[PDB]
Amino acid sequence: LWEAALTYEASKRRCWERVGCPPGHREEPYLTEAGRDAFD
Amino acid sequence: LRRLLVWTYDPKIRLKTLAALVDHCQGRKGGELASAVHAYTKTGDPYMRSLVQHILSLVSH
Amino acid sequence: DDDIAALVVDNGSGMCKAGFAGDDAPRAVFPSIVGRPRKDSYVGDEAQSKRGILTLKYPIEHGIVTNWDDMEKIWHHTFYNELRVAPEEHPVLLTEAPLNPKANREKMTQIMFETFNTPAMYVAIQAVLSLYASGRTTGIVMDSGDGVTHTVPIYEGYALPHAILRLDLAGRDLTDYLMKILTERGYSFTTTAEREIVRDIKEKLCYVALDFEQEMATAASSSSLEKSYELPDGQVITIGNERFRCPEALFQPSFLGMESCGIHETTFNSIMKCDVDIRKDLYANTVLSGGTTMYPGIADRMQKEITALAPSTMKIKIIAPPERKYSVWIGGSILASLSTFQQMWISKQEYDESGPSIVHRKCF
Amino acid sequence: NLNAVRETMDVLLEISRILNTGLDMETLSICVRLCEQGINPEALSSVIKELRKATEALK
Amino acid sequence: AAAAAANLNAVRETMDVLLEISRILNTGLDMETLSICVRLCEQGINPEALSSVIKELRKATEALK
Amino acid sequence: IRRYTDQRSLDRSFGLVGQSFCAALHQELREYYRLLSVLHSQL
Amino acid sequence: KSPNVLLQNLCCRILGRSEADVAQQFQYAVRVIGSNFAPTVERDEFLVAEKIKKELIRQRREADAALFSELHRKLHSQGVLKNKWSILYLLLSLSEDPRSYATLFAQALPRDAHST
Amino acid sequence: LVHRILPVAASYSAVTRFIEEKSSFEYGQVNHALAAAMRTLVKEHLILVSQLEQLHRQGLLSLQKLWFYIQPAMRTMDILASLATSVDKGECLGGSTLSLLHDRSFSYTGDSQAQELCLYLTKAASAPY
Amino acid sequence: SITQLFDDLCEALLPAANRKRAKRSLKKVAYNALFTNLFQLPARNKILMLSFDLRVGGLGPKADRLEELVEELEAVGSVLDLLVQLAGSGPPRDYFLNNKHVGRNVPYSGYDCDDLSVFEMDVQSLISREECLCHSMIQETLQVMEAAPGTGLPTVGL
Repeated sequence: LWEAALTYEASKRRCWERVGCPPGHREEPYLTEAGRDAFD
Repeated sequence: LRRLLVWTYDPKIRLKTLAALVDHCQGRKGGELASAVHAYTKTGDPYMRSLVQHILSLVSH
Repeated sequence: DDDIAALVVDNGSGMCKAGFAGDDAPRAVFPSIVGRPRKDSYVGDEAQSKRGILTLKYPIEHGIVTNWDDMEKIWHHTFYNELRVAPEEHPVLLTEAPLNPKANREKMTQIMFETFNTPAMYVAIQAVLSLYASGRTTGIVMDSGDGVTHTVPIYEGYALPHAILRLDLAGRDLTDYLMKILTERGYSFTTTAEREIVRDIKEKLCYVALDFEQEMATAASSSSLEKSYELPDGQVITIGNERFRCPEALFQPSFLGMESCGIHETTFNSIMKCDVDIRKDLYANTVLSGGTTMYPGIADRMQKEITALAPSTMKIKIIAPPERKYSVWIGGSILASLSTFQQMWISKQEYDESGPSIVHRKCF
Repeated sequence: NLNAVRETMDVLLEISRILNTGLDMETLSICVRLCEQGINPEALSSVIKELRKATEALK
Repeated sequence: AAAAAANLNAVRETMDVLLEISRILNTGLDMETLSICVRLCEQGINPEALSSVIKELRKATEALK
Repeated sequence: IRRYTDQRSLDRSFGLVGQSFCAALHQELREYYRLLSVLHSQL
Repeated sequence: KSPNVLLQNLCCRILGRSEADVAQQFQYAVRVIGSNFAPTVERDEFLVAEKIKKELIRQRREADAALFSELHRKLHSQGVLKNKWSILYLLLSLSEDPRSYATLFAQALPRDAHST
Repeated sequence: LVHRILPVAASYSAVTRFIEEKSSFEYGQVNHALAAAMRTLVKEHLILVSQLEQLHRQGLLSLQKLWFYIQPAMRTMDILASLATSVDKGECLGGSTLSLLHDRSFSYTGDSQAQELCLYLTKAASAPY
Repeated sequence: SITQLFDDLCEALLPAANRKRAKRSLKKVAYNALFTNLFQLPARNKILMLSFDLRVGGLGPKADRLEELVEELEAVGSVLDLLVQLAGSGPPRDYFLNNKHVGRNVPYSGYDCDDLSVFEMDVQSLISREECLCHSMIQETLQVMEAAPGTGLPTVGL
């Protein structure tokens, strides 16, 4: 169950400032480049 | 343990066997030692029998 | 008690069984004969003994209700002689033969509320109820009693009606065929009372052969089925060969002259029309049932034909009850004890508010 | 076979004792006769525990 | 959360360093077998005892192959 | 009882069925000292 | 999960067979793992690092020992493991050639000087 | 009460001397195995008194409890000491003290305390024979 | 019938000392729980899975006996299938292990001090049990000797 969950792919969007494990958590997206819901 | 007698009961079974094995044998070499270990494995208590059965595996190598 | 006691009235084809739930054996057993002049309000033994100025009439004779006035009469004599209880303090479970129709059910609740005045009620399929007494709620049930016969497949706690196979076989057909063979073999006999006595002899004493071939050869070499019977009146009836042809008619059904399938053919076609994916799950508990256990030797022929029926890749696992003669009564009595069965139990309020037709919807 | 089913009844006792089941000899005989009909045993495991609860409900 | 994914990431990195150590010795075991052998030793188990079954079963998957 | 079950358990002319009767009495008397010990601790 | 079914998963991993096709091997498995559900010795993770070194030099695969010297640091650097002795001792126990004596070389601490 | 507890000590030391004496080479193979099966039962006497001492050190022993503890094991020692005095008195060695054991095993058939004792000693003594 | 054997199950599990109204209610209890599961791997493998936890908790010969009996009962399948479901809710010297004085050519291993110490614990559990009896016999009676009078006897109710 734990090892079954283990086999996944970890995200990119690496950060320079994280030296202790930087996989990725999105350093604040752009306003237009989240469209079709931000638009309305 | 009655002054530790539980642990000191299987002792004085090896030691008492070798009380005679380390007195009878002094300077022996050759087959007179293989005749000096052929009456100390002849015992009814299987402890001394198995201890001298272990010495005789060495000496007959 | 802490809640009002449930009552069960089982209107069977040969006899009527009434009583209170809380017992395994019925409180009263009467015959189902209703005397109508050729007493004038009494249903039971006294009508049967006074049948010389009263003509014959049965409310349930086929195995289901084929006379409604007559059923209301036996229901009224059930309320007064068999019970005389306070009816509004007794919810009643009725039981009829497998698969009650909707209009029959509407007529049933319609008269159950007027002749009896029930506070709440239940109406039930028979073979499922009998299976619930055999200790399972899935399986295939060959219910052949004194009335109608069905091979009912049931899975998911209620019967699968697309493969339910109704088969015309009854105790009516049995007594008529007994008259036919007893007058055909050569004997002076037309009277009704010895017909009942010899029918009891065929029900208890007569042998249901395990196969045709083996018993044919045994009786052909020297008749080993031969047995004498000595009544209090001094009846003398004997030969093994007449006893060998009497229950022979269900091995191959065209032996009598009737057209409907035999036991192996009906149970094979019933288990064939039920789905393959639940077939082996259903076959892990196949049951024997019905009033024909009056002689326990029809079970042997049944389990031999059932092990011949299914392929050898899943073996027989048949439950053979060491009693199934009171099967319908114990079905009712085990069913009504449960607390969850009370949620399918319909009251009088809904029956007044949305018509009688909701007794088909809530109770099914 | 009557020789064999007494010995298998006796060996059947020990594995009911060492598995720490509630059964003694009498209840073992009742349960072996009950499983012989064809009942699923995983269902019987619940009715025995419910009887042993509601027995203690009286006392 | 984030710490509920950081741990599942933090064991994947170690499992792949262990997988590198597993392949440079080039034992015939793979990652799926390794997932059992890691789980067994967290509960505690004798490595001389698991080596006995594995040294039996790898010569038993050739007599029954 | 204490005197009798010791004397007849070294007597052999009292039989070997008598030594078994005495063997039962020995098991019962040991339970009596359980009673005497529970009383003894509370003193 | 639970250990007993986990060993059955191991038996279905190495053998190609399923768990409803073999029962003698699982019986042999409960025979051997049983009463040895913990190390019978004391851990020396330093020595078992040295034994992979002493093994890879013995094969003259001396570059992968210096590679292990950095992988062991990664093992310490992450630190999600509290049993680093068990798996590495096991991996050393299952040793296979990528392609002598240890009776004088030191063995694991046996606890013959302590009442177990 | 000390008088009543004293028989097992006299039924200890007499047993223990016989173990040293009839285990040496000059009394034959069977007497060694007989004494080697009695030394096992000496060991458990030591076993019991050590645990009673551990209870006594924690302020948890009285004479009543101790007497009640020692009553089953006094019977064992009595049977063993009677056998040892019987082996020594007749100057028995070899099969003359398997005849004695054959008789004593049949003698106790209303006990099962002393019968299993002698029967274990017969099974032990017939192994050199 | 099969529903009659369920009455005999109620008869064994409840002895008699009222006692004619409790048995029908227990018969209801026997019927009401059977059909809830019916609305909603081999057999000996689970025996091995339960022998494993025995060996984890020590006690070798018991696991060696449990495996010994199913091996000869396969050399009744539905009744052991009930015992694995009823497990753990019911009621539950030797001189050839650490005594090397008996045998024939006894194994040579030097000495012992590490199982001979768990040969006193084999008696220490008995010594700890037979004192708990006398703790539970002095307690049941000090619950009678000390109370306000007649609150354990119904004689005040007469």
